Amino acid sequence: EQLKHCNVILKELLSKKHAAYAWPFYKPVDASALGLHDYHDIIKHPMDLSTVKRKMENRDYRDAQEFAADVRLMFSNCYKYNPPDHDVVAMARKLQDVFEFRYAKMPD
Repeated sequence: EQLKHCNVILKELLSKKHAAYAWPFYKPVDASALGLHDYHDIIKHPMDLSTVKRKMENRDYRDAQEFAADVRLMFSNCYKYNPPDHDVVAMARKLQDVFEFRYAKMPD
């Protein structure tokens, strides 16, 4: 089971080592509530960790490829939105490296 393996990676992100970057990307972006019209115009497809959790819980992602694709989109959205130069962007890059390393071992 590949799904099982993916669950292990999620636990680590929420565990502690990678929690620093987990809580920031955990919450979504309520453009409607907050007020970010430009966020919906440029991005149009806001994705957050909170939403990803719901998918795994409902088994929306019956595959690893689907999960990886969702993560890549979230990382690319932040980069497009905000240029590299803040702590936020740097936080994503740090996670990207870790994901890559784990993706190598993913394949069964």
